[PDB]
Amino acid sequence: YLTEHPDPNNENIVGYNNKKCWPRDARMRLMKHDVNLGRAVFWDIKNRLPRSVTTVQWENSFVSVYSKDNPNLLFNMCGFECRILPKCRTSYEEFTHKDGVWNLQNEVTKERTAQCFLRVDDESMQRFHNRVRQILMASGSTTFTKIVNKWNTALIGLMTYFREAVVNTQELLDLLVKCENKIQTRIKIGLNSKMPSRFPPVVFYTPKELGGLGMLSMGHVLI
Amino acid sequence: PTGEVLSLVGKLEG
Amino acid sequence: TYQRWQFTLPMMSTLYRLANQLLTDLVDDNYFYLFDLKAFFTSKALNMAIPGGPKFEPLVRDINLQDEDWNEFNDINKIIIRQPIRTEYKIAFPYLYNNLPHHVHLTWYHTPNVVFIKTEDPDLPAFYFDPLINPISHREPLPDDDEEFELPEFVEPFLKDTPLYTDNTANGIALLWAPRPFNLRSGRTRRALDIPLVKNWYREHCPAGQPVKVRV
Amino acid sequence: MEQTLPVTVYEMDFLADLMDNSELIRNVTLCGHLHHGKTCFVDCLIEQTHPEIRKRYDQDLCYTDILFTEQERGVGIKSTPVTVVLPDTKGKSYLFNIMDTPGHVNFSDEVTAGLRISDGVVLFIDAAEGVMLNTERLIKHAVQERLAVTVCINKIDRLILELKLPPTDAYYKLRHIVDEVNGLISMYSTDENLILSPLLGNVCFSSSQYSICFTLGSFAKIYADTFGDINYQEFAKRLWGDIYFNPKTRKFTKKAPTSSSQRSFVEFILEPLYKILAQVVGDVDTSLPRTLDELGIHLTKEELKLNIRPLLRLVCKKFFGEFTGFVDMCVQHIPSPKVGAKPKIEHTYTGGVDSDLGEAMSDCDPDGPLMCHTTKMYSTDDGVQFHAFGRVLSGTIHAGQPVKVLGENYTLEDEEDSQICTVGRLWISVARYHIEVNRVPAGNWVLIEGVDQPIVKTATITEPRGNEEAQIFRPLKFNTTSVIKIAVEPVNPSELPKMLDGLRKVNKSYPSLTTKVEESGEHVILGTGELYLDCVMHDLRKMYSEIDIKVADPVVTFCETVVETSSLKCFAETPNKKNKITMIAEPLEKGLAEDIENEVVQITWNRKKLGEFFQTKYDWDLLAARSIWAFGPDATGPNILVDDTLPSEVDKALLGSVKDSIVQGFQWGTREGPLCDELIRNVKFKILDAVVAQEPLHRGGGQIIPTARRVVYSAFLMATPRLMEPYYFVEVQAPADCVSAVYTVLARRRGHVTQDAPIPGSPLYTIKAFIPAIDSFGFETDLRTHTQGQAFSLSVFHHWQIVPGDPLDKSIVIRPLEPQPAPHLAREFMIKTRRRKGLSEDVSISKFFDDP
Amino acid sequence: PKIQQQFSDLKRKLAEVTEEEWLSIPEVGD
Amino acid sequence: RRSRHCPYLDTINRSVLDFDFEKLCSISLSHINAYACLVCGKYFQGRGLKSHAYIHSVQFSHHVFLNLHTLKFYCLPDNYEIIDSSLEDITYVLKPTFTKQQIANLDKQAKLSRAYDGTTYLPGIVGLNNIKANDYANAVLQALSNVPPLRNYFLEEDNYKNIKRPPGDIMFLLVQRFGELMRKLWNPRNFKAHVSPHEMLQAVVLCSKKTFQITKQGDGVDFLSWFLNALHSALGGTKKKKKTIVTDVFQGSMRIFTKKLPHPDLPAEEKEQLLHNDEYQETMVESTFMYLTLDLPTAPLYKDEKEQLIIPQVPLFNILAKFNGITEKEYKTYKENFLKRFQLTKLPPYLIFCIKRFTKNNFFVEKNPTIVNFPITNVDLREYLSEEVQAVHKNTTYDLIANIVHDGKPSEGSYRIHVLHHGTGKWYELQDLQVTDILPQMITLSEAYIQIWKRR
Ligand SMILES: Nc1nc2c(ncn2[C@@H]2O[C@H](COP(=O)(O)OP(=O)(O)OP(=O)(O)O)[C@@H](O)[C@H]2O)c(=O)[nH]1
Ligand SMILES: [Mg+2]
Ligand SMILES: [Zn+2]
Repeated sequence: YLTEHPDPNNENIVGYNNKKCWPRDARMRLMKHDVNLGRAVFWDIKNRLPRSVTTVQWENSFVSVYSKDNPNLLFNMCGFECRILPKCRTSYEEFTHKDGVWNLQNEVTKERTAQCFLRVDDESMQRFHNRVRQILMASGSTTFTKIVNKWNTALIGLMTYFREAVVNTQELLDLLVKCENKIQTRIKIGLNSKMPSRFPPVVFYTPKELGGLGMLSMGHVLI
Repeated sequence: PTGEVLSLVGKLEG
Repeated sequence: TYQRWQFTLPMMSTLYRLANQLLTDLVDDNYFYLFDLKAFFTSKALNMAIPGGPKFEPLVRDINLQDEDWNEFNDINKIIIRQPIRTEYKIAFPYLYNNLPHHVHLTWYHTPNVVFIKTEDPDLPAFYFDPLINPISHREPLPDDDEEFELPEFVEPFLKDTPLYTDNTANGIALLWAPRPFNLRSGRTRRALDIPLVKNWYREHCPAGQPVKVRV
Repeated sequence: MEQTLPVTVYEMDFLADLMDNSELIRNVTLCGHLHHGKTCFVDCLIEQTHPEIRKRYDQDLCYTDILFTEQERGVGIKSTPVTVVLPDTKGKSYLFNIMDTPGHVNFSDEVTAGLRISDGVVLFIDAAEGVMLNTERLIKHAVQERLAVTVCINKIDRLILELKLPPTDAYYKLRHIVDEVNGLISMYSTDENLILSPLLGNVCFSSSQYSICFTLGSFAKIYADTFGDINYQEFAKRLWGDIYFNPKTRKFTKKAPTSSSQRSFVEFILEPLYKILAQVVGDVDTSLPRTLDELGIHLTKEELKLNIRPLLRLVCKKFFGEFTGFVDMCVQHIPSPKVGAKPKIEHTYTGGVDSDLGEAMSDCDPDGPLMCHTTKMYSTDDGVQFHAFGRVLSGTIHAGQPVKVLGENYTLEDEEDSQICTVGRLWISVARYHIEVNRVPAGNWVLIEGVDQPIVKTATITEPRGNEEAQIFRPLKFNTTSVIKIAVEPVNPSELPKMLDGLRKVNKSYPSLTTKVEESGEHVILGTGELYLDCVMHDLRKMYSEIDIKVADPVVTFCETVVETSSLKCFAETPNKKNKITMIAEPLEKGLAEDIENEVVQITWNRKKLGEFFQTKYDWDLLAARSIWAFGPDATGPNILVDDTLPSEVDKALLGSVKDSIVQGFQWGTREGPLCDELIRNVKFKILDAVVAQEPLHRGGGQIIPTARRVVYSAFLMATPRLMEPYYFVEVQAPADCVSAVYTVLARRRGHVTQDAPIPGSPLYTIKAFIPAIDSFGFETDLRTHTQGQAFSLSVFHHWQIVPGDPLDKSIVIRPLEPQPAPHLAREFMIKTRRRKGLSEDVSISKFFDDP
Repeated sequence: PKIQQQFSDLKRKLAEVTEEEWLSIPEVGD
Repeated sequence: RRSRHCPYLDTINRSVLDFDFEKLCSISLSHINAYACLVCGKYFQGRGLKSHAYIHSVQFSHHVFLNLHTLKFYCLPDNYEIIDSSLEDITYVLKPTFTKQQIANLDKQAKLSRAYDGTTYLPGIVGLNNIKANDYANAVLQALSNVPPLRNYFLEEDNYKNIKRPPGDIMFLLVQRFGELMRKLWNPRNFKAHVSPHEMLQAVVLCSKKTFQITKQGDGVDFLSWFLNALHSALGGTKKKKKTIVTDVFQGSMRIFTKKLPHPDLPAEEKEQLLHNDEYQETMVESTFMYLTLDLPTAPLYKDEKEQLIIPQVPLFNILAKFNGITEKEYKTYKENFLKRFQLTKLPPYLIFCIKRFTKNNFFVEKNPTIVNFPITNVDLREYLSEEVQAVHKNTTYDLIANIVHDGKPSEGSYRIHVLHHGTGKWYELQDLQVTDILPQMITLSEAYIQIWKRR
């Protein structure tokens, strides 16, 4: 790779895509050797595909290297954000049961060898936020029941797809509560032009068949 | 005790 | 019109004595090391707070140190840690400790100590070996007295008749180090609005053992 | 020429005419402690010679300290040369090449660079502080560099306006300062011919703020002008030094009359000065007009309305006039330099005075060979092109004349560090303006354009097609050692070449800077101190390269040594499987490293004298004393190489055949070191056996040198190794109160207070202490802020000491970001510096053996 | 620049056209 | 004496030697006495005991070095010169030198050369590495190459090496590094089929003062104009030497006939009265041009029945109509309008067209997508000249030899260059590092941005 595309300034670190969502010591560590290896692997793969049929851009791709310097292996798949950490490598610690941590264990000797930490893709979080924004704008003259039905369907889909990742992602919980508050405020503004103080939650959370809106909750609401 | 909904963060211990 | 004034040294000394209570009796700016407007400018531009200093919003969008991705350069396995590099060090040497020092101001380095001996007792002679001065532990191709060198009759020291020190010598010497405007002897006239009395009070460090509200 | 120059008392044509006559040229260096008046004295001389340039009333013009960093910080950062024509008290004009040097202790490299090309030293001593750290160090350096020295006691007005001491006690303070200086000179110099005393003219009294400067001779001359019948020379001979005046007989005596008469100094010099200052400052409106009338000083009403300080400056200027005492000092007590040429060649030139060129230069005539020597490199404000500043020891530099430039590594045998260049223009550098000339004869200072490319730090400029037996002047020997180390990288890796250019330019600009590239591709800069490195970084980031640069955290450079003899005698063999070496390592005796470093012993010595010293001083047997081979990485290094090989086991001729190769291997091994790839200090390597192959193509070259280094490494590793930390010597000048605070701050950083004393004649104290260099970071700001700015400290490298822990210990465990306790600082320092250097994780005592 | 400043050239050229064409302009109805 | 018998010569490997970058010691950054190790391809300081090269030799067992400035080999640590004829190719690649017969026969080379690795190529038809955003500079430099007179001038260092330059002159880096790059490109015995413009572009950014960086791509025409002007100025020694090689090759002379329009919003009486004012009368402001600026007609803004493809098209001669003594362009500066006529007076041997694609409308920069339909092998510019100049001019038929094309949007653009390979007559499309073979008939279907034509 370096004979093909010589790099005298070690410029190979400028454009290296990284997973910002993880902490600094969990992200990839842009060491010289690992950076060069990742770029070389991407170059080798790109060479095989003719550019008349299809392309493989670097900006939209991501190549993660696990080696003597990097102890984590990262990848994004199907909207999840997975980071695999070996037990032998930079763990040195006992582990209790957290929601978002899968305990990957060897299949023949049945021994805990690695842990996979899950998070929700920033793209998926933005998609959910935009869906909520669409609900709010398109509400217009629509009914409170229909608004709450849309919110319920969106929340159910998100929470049944990203089951543990939602609990593991701290940003997603804050986003969820902010969006739920937005929906509640929309209903209240529809009720009256002046926002109230200490609005009762029974109206929102009473089941539909019992006269209420049957709103689903994913926050800490104290009655 | 306002009717606002609060983030679960830090309230999943139990 | 009451636009300009020119006083006399005894007047100026008496006014200084009367104003004494409003003045800190500081003869140097060594006190304000890392506590003057330039140090504050540097701390603002770097978005850092001197322990006793103010605290502003980041002038630029602060670099989150959770953002850089652990290059070979900033590897933490290579760094030897002895003392935590405090904010004061970065203000003191803005170019040796900061990356991207932008709109940073260099601070005046040391100035020689002004060893001034304030005269407590007026009755004493102006020039007097004060106890504060450490004693000098006493202990040369001179010519021979037999030599015929004779001074003429006219010759005597330049100002023999004039007294060494007068009644208003210590006062003038003190005025030489009195703070502004007490070091002047002429100038213009300002406005009562334009004269602040406690600006030098809050420009100083806060007195020790004070409540949090006054500290803030 | 014909360039535009400021209005001046003298004339450039007369300056050029003087330049030819080498008997009226005085090369002087103004040196001293920080903030002791050098720059303002030079400013005032410039004002005397340039009636248009004037110092601001409330702000002090410098006319040196030209740099923006200098102006902002208030501390001089770079030495500045000024060439002027100053009159003598007799009225005879001379040419003065005055190199004003910085006072801060970090920038002593500038002072050494100025000394190399100066012939005399003027030491500025503050009248209130007295003798301080840099004054002591500079006296040592000047006497060791073999320069005539004279002293100017500055800021004598502090004794009158700040301490307000009585005349007699002010006289006592001045006498004590003189005694201190004489004591230091005697301590650092065997010869007693250099005694400083105002009677002789070696000491002057000055107050640069208020434009006063005089010697006994000049103040007797003022008396002579006022009354015409005195011989001011005899008057001056009698003034100072326990000589009491009898007015009834009009005669001076060594015996005090009346038991209350003051010395003639107090009666005639000091007291009227007290009176003038007191009358100007305290009674400006009552009797000042009468006193000035008595003095004959008439000042205009516009002037006498000034505030007290400007009025004082004006009145004292009018009373005293020019700085003729300084000129008298320098003219009398500093070589011509026709006279001073011979010691200069004896000390600096590598070919020795006895050489034919040594004689040709010690003659110092314009019509001879060209032997310029350039020590400084001054950068144009744009920062692109440099100009070499140096002195002309022989011949004449002509603009446009091709020259041959020799770098520091040139030798008469290795003729590849030379290069032919062409000089474009010549300048006579006044501080803020450069006079362009067509030529410069021997015995002068000159700025040369177009010869910067083939040189880095120091160079010698000769003529091509001649002086075939030309050798380089010795490279500068520096007063200290650059220890602090930082790493530098650019922010955008696309702009690396700009950073490289900046690094080269700063290397040229700062004489003692060392820039290098480690094995891991890290660019490292070595500097003396934190202010030094801050200025370096500012210049790099703003003046030379205009990019953004990241700087790593400061760290020091450690050394490696042993504390006991090797457990077993180690050995190795060449890849050829011949040429076997066998060595042992042990620690040296106390002080031997100091002797070797300070040149108390030289390998160039005849083996007779060398063995004489080794046998008489350090209790060695002459057998070993005459078996020395090398002195560490350099000709003067703190590690020794002896060959214990008895004549019965090894053919001495055969061993001498590969002596050079083994010496090269030894020097390389000592230079690098196995523990962390850093200098090895205070170790005796003893060649116990050497089986040498028969044929030269089987020995020498790429066989012995690697084997030699490997054996050295194995022996050192077998001997119990330790790391050595640099140690800084700190001197704090605090009030009588804050001594306890100084104690506390120092104790917080592994400090150790050696002493604490009062400053005689002043209300302050000096606290001398030892600090570890690695802990010294931020110490001065800690002190100043904790004490509220009343305590100030200056630190300088003193000696190497063993780090408390044991480095080669694998039991210890280190966390990445914790301050470790003492018992394993050695292990931490070794492992982390190994990581920095990019070596393996750990080193094993068997790594470099031939067995594993 | 300003809009009428931009259209000055086309306005000047528009000056040329004849009254016979001026009243013969069709209408978008087609 | 042991020279010609060094046993370590087999250690060399030409797969790591890359002489395309700065020549400084890799440990001390000094430019003085640089030696390249031929076993690893790294630069150190030169020769002698305790030197970096010596210590590297004894440390790594790499026992063969080359003096980068002297072209002499040495074997360390026992430093003796090495003399062996099989090493001449390394020196040639380090510093190519073209003899007069070689430059005379440079164009008549119908046989492909082969690099050290198994790659065939042709001198001049060689790719230029692509740093982040460099394609515009690559294309411009490739076009400037293939110009026999300029190329031949720059292939001999002696031509421009002796000219004077003021002391603080950085604008000679351009000329000398351009000579170096030209020699590297036209080297017939390279070690690889591609070259790195890193040094040339560093000099370009330095001299342009951060204009024309390499992390951001600028306008090809602006870069070409600035480069040509800089080369002319730099080759003009301590003055404006009126005739450099750039002027001899590219610069022609035109005659501009400017007529200040009286005013648009005035009555006819005043408008026609102002004609006699002489201020609104035709002038002659004859000047010189490095390159002609051709302006495409505005896009149709509506599709039509013919040429159903939404792509418009123009003949070459319609846009060459301007620069004949008849047509009149309309210049419009504030408060003033001008009718400008043009008349070519001196035609240069190598003529440059710079067709104006990108234009800033009221809001953004728009790329004109019109395609110029032009012949490649023959064009007669005789008519566009005055009869007073036609007699002087003997040959006026031009042939296209270089064509720089821009693709994509104005922001995310890219550049490629069609070059005619002399000796043969084959047309090659060079993108930054890819060399395709383009048929002669497909050049005219692209959005020709810049063009260079040869007079025959
Ligand atoms: N009281 C008094 N102060 C002086 C006198 N001369 C200089 N100073 C002060 O001493 C301080 C030191 O300034 P300089 O003398 O210009 O600095 P320097 O001597 O070049 O020392 P460096 O900054 O290290 O180069 C200045 O702030 C002056 O105000 C003097 O004669 N009397
Ligand atoms: Mg100074
Ligand atoms: Zn190598």
